[PDB]
Amino acid sequence: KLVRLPGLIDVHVHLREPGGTHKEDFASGTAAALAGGITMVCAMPNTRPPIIDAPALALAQKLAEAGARCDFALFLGASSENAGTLGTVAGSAAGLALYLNETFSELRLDSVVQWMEHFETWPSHLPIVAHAEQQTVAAVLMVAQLTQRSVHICHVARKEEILLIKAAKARGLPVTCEVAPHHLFLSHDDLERLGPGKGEVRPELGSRQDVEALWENMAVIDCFASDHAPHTLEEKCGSRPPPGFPGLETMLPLLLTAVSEGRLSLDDLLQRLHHNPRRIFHLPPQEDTYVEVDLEHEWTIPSHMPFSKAHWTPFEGQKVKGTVRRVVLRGEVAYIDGQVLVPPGYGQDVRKWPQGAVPQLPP
Ligand SMILES: [Zn+2]
Repeated sequence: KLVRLPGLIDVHVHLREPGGTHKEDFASGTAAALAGGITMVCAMPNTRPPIIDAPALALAQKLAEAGARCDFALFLGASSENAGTLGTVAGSAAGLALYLNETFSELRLDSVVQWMEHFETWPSHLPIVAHAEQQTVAAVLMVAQLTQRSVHICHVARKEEILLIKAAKARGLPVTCEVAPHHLFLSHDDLERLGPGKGEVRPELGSRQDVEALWENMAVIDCFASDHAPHTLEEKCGSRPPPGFPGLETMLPLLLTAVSEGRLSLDDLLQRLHHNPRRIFHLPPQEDTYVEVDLEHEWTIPSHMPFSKAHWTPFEGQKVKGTVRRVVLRGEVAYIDGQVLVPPGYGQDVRKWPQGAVPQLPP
């Protein structure tokens, strides 16, 4: 017998629209997400143009309302210039994202006092996520303490990063975090097959000592998220290859593979993949939704996946067992074998529903 899960939530996806549409658009990557069992996504702002002001937010909102097959929320991105400007639109976004590593020209921040400015100005009741690596995690965690608010750490990938987040929680601090599936299943010993051109993720894949620390500290991980960062194989193979892994399709397969192996339970999965995203980001229920998946179908991961324009994947040749069966969204039927049945534009900004409104008390 098969099993029906809730509509699952992926809170870190790069969707390339606008300004990278040959890599993926909303329609392409919302489709990749349903063929992987995700019904709500959170879009990062490092598009071109970057989503760093109300006009670019409104532009992304209109492009996404007409192209998203599942539901979605959009991230504002913190810049050197926009601290204190975003108060009008802060509630429409998934939250504010801080790019504290790998300096995009227009998402770069010059100093920690600039990080302070955002933690002050952004309304202390809406989410804040952080692209922080290594000691930067300690640094952003400090600005959170000073400004007496929560912070969400992105793409945790190192033994010291996760250990640092565990000590921050056991001391009671309001910090949450996420782990990407490449850092959970691949390592340095998978880098001879993937080479250097397509082995590009930030943060880089680490050691099996790193991967084992993530699995041993599963109770610190709040959420899984893909870091679905799709490029073409022509781009990753060349001179300046952008880091980032296409993974909205690959994700729920491997996480389901592990559950059969004991590695973690199933309420272990839905807590990281549905309940906590709803919790942390004040996201709402998607009434009359669910995902049927099989739990014995043994397969191998292909050379690429059906729907994502990426047209490759570094999980090529991993034997999994678990497959997306059906996906159905708000009274209608979205995914059934090899094809998707909801059209570009069926999805909606969850922040424009009222139960997606983030609770706030007037102080
Ligand atoms: Zn990312």
